[PDB]
Amino acid sequence: AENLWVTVYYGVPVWKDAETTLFCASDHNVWATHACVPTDPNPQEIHLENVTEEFNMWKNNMVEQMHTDIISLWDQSLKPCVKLTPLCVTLQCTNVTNNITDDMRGELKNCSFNMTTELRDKKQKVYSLFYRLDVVQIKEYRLINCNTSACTQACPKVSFEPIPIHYCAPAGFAILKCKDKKFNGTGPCPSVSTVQCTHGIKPVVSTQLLLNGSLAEEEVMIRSENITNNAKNILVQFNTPVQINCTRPNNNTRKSIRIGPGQAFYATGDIIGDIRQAHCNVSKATWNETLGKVVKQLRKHFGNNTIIRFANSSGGDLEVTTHSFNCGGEFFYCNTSGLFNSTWISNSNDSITLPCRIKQIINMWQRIGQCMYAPPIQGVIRCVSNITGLILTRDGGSTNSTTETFRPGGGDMRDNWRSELYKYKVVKIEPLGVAPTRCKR
Amino acid sequence: IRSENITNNAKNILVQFNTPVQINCTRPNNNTRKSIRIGPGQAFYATG
Amino acid sequence: TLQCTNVTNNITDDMRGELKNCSFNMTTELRDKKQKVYSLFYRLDVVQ
Ligand SMILES: *[C@@H]1O[C@H](CO)[C@@H](O[C@@H]2O[C@H](CO)[C@@H](O[C@@H]3O[C@H](CO)[C@@H](O)[C@H](O[C@H]4O[C@H](CO)[C@@H](O)[C@H](O)[C@@H]4O[C@H]4O[C@H](CO)[C@@H](O)[C@H](O)[C@@H]4O)[C@@H]3O)[C@H](O)[C@H]2NC(C)=O)[C@H](O)[C@H]1NC(C)=O
Ligand SMILES: *[C@@H]1O[C@H](CO)[C@@H](O[C@@H]2O[C@H](CO)[C@@H](O)[C@H](O)[C@H]2NC(C)=O)[C@H](O)[C@H]1NC(C)=O
Ligand SMILES: *[C@@H]1O[C@H](CO)[C@@H](O[C@@H]2O[C@H](CO)[C@@H](O)[C@H](O)[C@H]2NC(C)=O)[C@H](O)[C@H]1NC(C)=O
Ligand SMILES: *[C@@H]1O[C@H](CO)[C@@H](O[C@@H]2O[C@H](CO)[C@@H](O)[C@H](O)[C@H]2NC(C)=O)[C@H](O)[C@H]1NC(C)=O
Ligand SMILES: *[C@@H]1O[C@H](CO)[C@@H](O[C@@H]2O[C@H](CO)[C@@H](O)[C@H](O)[C@H]2NC(C)=O)[C@H](O)[C@H]1NC(C)=O
Ligand SMILES: *[C@@H]1O[C@H](CO)[C@@H](O[C@@H]2O[C@H](CO)[C@@H](O)[C@H](O)[C@H]2NC(C)=O)[C@H](O)[C@H]1NC(C)=O
Ligand SMILES: *[C@@H]1O[C@H](CO)[C@@H](O[C@@H]2O[C@H](CO)[C@@H](O)[C@H](O)[C@H]2NC(C)=O)[C@H](O)[C@H]1NC(C)=O
Ligand SMILES: *[C@@H]1O[C@H](CO)[C@@H](O[C@@H]2O[C@H](CO)[C@@H](O)[C@H](O)[C@H]2NC(C)=O)[C@H](O)[C@H]1NC(C)=O
Ligand SMILES: *[C@@H]1O[C@H](CO)[C@@H](O[C@@H]2O[C@H](CO)[C@@H](O)[C@H](O)[C@H]2NC(C)=O)[C@H](O)[C@H]1NC(C)=O
Ligand SMILES: *[C@@H]1O[C@H](CO)[C@@H](O[C@@H]2O[C@H](CO)[C@@H](O)[C@H](O)[C@H]2NC(C)=O)[C@H](O)[C@H]1NC(C)=O
Ligand SMILES: *[C@@H]1O[C@H](CO)[C@@H](O)[C@H](O)[C@H]1NC(C)=O
Ligand SMILES: *[C@@H]1O[C@H](CO)[C@@H](O)[C@H](O)[C@H]1NC(C)=O
Ligand SMILES: *[C@@H]1O[C@H](CO)[C@@H](O)[C@H](O)[C@H]1NC(C)=O
Ligand SMILES: *[C@@H]1O[C@H](CO)[C@@H](O)[C@H](O)[C@H]1NC(C)=O
Ligand SMILES: *[C@@H]1O[C@H](CO)[C@@H](O)[C@H](O)[C@H]1NC(C)=O
Ligand SMILES: *[C@@H]1O[C@H](CO)[C@@H](O)[C@H](O)[C@H]1NC(C)=O
Ligand SMILES: *[C@@H]1O[C@H](CO)[C@@H](O)[C@H](O)[C@H]1NC(C)=O
Ligand SMILES: *[C@@H]1O[C@H](CO)[C@@H](O)[C@H](O)[C@H]1NC(C)=O
Ligand SMILES: *[C@@H]1O[C@H](CO)[C@@H](O)[C@H](O)[C@H]1NC(C)=O
Ligand SMILES: *[C@@H]1O[C@H](CO)[C@@H](O)[C@H](O)[C@H]1NC(C)=O
Repeated sequence: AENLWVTVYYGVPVWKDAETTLFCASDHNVWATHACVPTDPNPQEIHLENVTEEFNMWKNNMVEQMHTDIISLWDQSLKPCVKLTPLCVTLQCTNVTNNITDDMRGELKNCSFNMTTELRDKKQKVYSLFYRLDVVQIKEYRLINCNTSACTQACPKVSFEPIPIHYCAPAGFAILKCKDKKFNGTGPCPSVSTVQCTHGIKPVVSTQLLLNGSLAEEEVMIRSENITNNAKNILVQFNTPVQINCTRPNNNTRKSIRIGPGQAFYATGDIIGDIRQAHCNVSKATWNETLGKVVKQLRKHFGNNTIIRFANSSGGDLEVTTHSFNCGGEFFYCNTSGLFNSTWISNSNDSITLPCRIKQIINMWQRIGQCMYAPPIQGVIRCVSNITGLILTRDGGSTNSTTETFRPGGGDMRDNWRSELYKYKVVKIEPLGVAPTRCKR
Repeated sequence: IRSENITNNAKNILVQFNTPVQINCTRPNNNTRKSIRIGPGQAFYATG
Repeated sequence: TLQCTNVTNNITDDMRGELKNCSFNMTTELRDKKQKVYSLFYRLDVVQ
């Protein structure tokens, strides 16, 4: 005695987890914003009441899409640049000993070599100042990348500065944002909203320290796909940024050598004045209190009476064993030994100085056979950044001892994107629905 | 037997079998491949 | 330019001059260096 019939409803607010291709939006640069949709002056956020959604930062396809887009943009920006195939020549290198400190012992090589000119039948004897990490002995030396692939000198006019990027979904798709503070990136989120696209995310390439990122608005956040598994990288998000001041104080000189028709190689001529190591400075008290916050947050996961130890990176490439980043076109690799060096037991104005080594030959992503040569930057360089998080790895894990050791980690830039896209997911709207109603056609 | 125009000798005749004929093709030389670095990240594979 | 000789070691009567042992100069990873190498080419692949 029901006499119910099918009734079709179009425009129903129902969605399903889906993977699609988000497009860029933003307000010469490597991150090509000239192909991005203009961002709306007043973006609209729809706050969904009574909606609880399942989120998982460690299986988000947005991270993979961002990784692919960033790699593609990096490749695109380098295509219309000079290829330094002639640079693979025998180098007559001597030690740069004019006005050097004891920490720059043999770190710079004054290398003279023959080079091609615009005329095919003429050669020019030139010289350049290379870094010890960029050359390898065969007094005779050759560039490190010569036995793997030819390097592409980045065009100098293109800037490496991160620019915020918004990832907006196509029609029929929505971006659900988890507004729940204290959210650890996985599980039900009861405070949900719909956004045309996220906040402006800057693609900051850094290892062992998340830089110029977002800050937790409540407290330090510890996130891990499986915290009990030591193989999983722990993402730490700060609530108070730690100011870091990184400088190369050498007054570098950039000379230009015509290596062919319309092709210029930018060499380091001579350093004006004293030569001393590039470095970074981090406030000691701020770092200590941030580490205390991280320790008391980790105690929730690893017990209240455990010993929390911070030590050096285990080993590997220079990219991962050191805080690797870019500061105004020059690629720094900083020995973060004064930061993660302490033990914590449950119970003024100086700063930690991290020495840094500069590199010109760069393999940014974990790829072999695709290298980039950074042209030298004219003059001293200084840059100030916010440390907003960490990429830690837990050492050991056996139950014999009651101490937990965390070491800096990185290498894979997907984690860097994951720390910004943790509170976002993509869904596809299913407007069609069928329901029972007493109405009959 | 198939042909666009069988009477025209210029047209190729396509013959399709019903019983395949097994053919065994071999190069019995124990060739040695060596690699010569001809440039940065470029290898030429020669017969040693 | 290839300096080619006849491959005559342990060859049959049906392989008379079918393989050429050719030595030549070649580029290396370093632009200012050359390497003397050799390879076994086929008679159909080289011309005097
Ligand atoms: C985190 O964010 C902070 C703040 O945004 C970042 O710190 C800023 O970093 C930028 C870039 O390093 C820096 O801007 C530079 O300031 C210099 C001093 O004023 C300028 O000289 C420099 O301009 C040159 O470079 C630009 C490209 O980078 C060119 O567009 C410009 O024309 C200049 O280029 C000329 O001069 C150079 C040098 O002589 C020469 O080689 C060229 O051929 C050309 O002749 C930049 O504008 C900010 O000053 C920094 N701000 C602060 C507060 O520190 C920090 O880097 C971010 N962290 C990370 C990891 O990204
Ligand atoms: C690197 O080497 C070059 C050449 O070996 C040096 O250039 C010479 O500088 C002196 C001055 O001290 C001049 O008298 C010479 O004529 C220069 N030679 C050439 C070919 O330019 C250069 O000074 C060295 N730089 C460093 C930092 O050691
Ligand atoms: C640039 O090329 C010249 C010429 O090839 C080099 O000078 C030669 O050096 C070799 C030793 O390696 C000598 O046997 C030759 O007699 C030299 N010839 C001349 C004309 O000088 C020179 O050494 C090269 N420079 C660099 C930096 O590699
Ligand atoms: C480093 O962190 C400080 C503090 O979080 C940032 O200063 C804030 O900048 C925003 C601009 O978007 C302002 O709205 C806030 O009022 C500022 N707060 C304070 C306390 O100054 C600073 O911009 C950050 N710098 C970088 C490079 O990320
Ligand atoms: C990092 O800190 C060091 C000190 O630990 C700074 O070195 C001082 O720099 C000032 C320049 O303003 C000089 O006047 C002092 O003589 C230096 N002292 C020492 C002991 O080196 C360094 O300048 C700081 N660098 C940055 C980028 O902040
Ligand atoms: C972390 O600290 C340890 C020691 O405190 C460093 O080990 C040193 O490594 C250098 C280079 O291999 C050696 O010359 C020293 O003798 C080592 N010291 C000791 C006490 O063994 C380790 O290199 C540091 N980690 C990083 C990434 O720099
Ligand atoms: C990072 O810094 C630490 C601290 O200076 C380095 O460890 C030092 O290594 C030297 C070897 O040149 C030893 O003489 C010191 O005794 C070590 N000090 C300590 C406290 O262990 C470490 O080698 C640096 N990392 C790299 C890769 O050089
Ligand atoms: C093709 O046929 C010839 C003979 O018709 C084969 O030559 C024989 O190969 C076997 C190897 O199993 C030897 O034991 C004989 O001594 C060979 N006899 C002669 C006269 O050559 C040849 O192996 C066959 N090849 C293939 C690929 O089937
Ligand atoms: C092709 O020619 C090369 C060189 O002309 C031969 O290599 C030589 O082999 C002999 C052994 O019989 C060695 O003593 C020489 O030192 C080798 N020379 C070089 C430059 O490698 C090679 O054996 C020849 N191969 C054939 C099939 O004829
Ligand atoms: C590789 O190059 C060298 C040098 O160009 C060649 O040796 C020369 O051969 C010519 C004859 O063609 C002589 O006139 C020269 O005197 C030789 N010079 C030297 C330094 O040996 C050699 O023949 C080349 N090899 C091949 C296989 O072509
Ligand atoms: C250059 O200096 C380094 C370290 O001081 C030393 O190992 C090397 O032998 C020196 N090379 C010279 C003097 O050619
Ligand atoms: C290039 O040379 C370095 C040191 O000379 C070596 O470690 C590396 O394995 C070499 N790479 C290749 C592809 O030969
Ligand atoms: C923190 O992550 C764990 C991982 O399983 C999850 O069970 C828990 O619900 C998360 N925290 C909150 C407050 O949801
Ligand atoms: C986490 O990793 C441990 C091994 O270290 C494993 O026993 C456990 O089942 C994992 N947990 C999940 C939820 O996968
Ligand atoms: C670097 O050297 C140039 C040329 O002598 C000079 O004009 C400039 O002021 C110097 N800069 C610094 C920071 O010493
Ligand atoms: C970094 O530089 C700023 C000035 O730009 C200064 O106020 C701050 O104290 C410095 N911090 C450190 C740790 O050197
Ligand atoms: C690490 O801390 C210890 C104090 O236990 C100190 O002796 C050592 O010099 C520190 N090392 C660095 C690189 O700061
Ligand atoms: C086939 O070829 C013959 C010879 O050229 C010609 O006479 C005949 O018309 C052709 N048949 C057809 C269907 O075109
Ligand atoms: C070819 O030569 C290699 C090296 O001498 C040997 O290991 C292999 O067994 C040989 N193969 C044949 C089919 O003779
Ligand atoms: C190599 O052999 C072929 C055929 O046997 C012959 O025509 C040619 O003249 C020979 N070349 C030599 C011996 O240089």
